[PDB]
Amino acid sequence: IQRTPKIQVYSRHPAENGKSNFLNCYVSGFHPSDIEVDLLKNGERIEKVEHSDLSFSKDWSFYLLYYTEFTPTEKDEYACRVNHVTLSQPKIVKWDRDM
Amino acid sequence: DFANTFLP
Amino acid sequence: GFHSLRYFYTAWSRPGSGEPRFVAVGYVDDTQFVRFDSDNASPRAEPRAPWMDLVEQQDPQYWDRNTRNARDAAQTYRVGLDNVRGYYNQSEAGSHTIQRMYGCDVGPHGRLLRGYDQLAYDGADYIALNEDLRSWTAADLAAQNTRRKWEEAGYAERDRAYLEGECVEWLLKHLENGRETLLRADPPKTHITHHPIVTLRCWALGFYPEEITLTWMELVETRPDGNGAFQKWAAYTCHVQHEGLPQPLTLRW
Repeated sequence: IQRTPKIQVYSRHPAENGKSNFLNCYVSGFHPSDIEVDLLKNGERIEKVEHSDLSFSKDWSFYLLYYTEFTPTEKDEYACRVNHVTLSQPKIVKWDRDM
Repeated sequence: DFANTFLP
Repeated sequence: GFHSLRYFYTAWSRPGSGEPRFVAVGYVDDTQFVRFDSDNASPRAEPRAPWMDLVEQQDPQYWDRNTRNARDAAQTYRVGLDNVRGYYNQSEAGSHTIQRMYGCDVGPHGRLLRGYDQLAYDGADYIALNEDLRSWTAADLAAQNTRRKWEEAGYAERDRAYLEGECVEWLLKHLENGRETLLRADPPKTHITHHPIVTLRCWALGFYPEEITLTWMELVETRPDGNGAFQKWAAYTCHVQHEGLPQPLTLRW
């Protein structure tokens, strides 16, 4: 069985520029478990990004939360870049303040 | 506690 | 209504990249409380919820006991990956995955309502403990190799003893020791946002447990907030049903 990841990119709290927050990338519904998830700042890789412990749903598909502290600004662009065996090329989802 | 594990 | 203690194991091979990896996590309801990851150096079971920072007080051997169990389980499922690969006549070149989920659902009064122990191979059902906790159901012909082994070995009886005894007891211990985390019913913080193209978006933030009903469309999957709670949105009135809300809320722009 192979399943491609669902991706949501979002902040823990409603973004307010200049206030500290958490940038989250939630990947779910995928199989097998090996997955590459990078958070991007203006297209560049954020270092020390952490992630939740690997778990899975009743349909056996895996889910992970990747996250990092950040302070939003008006102009900085954040994204999440996901690669997985099911993906012919890495998938980039841009952070959108209002989702 | 974790349960026992059985070898498949 | 009930509560549940649930454990999730994933073991997968990585040919060319060393030994198989083993990860185990435990939950009570929607709260993760323990983890183990075999790729750590000298790996240990580790707490992941506040009350597990205190379990050492009343149970000084908890972490040694469960670290020993998990290290042993990692070694067992390493050989298990080789066995199952063989049952399916698969080559040693590919990566494969064993998953296990087991646990107990417990109603008011502390009675076991359902025990379970299910395994998957490569994302599909492989074998499961029957609801009576006394025998096994193989999902295909290859899994009958395991079913025969486990039937003759009497392992259902060992699972039964855990699920009827230890699982229920530990669920009750964690519920009380973890009351402020687990027995809370935190309602969503709710509000509507407005974006002309016009999109109305109803938000539900910071709620626990995960179950929620959002109705006005695009409904996103419920997602963790990273702080132990959950978020959802839907994008005229928006109505919200959550366990932590005395009555279903109604919102409008």
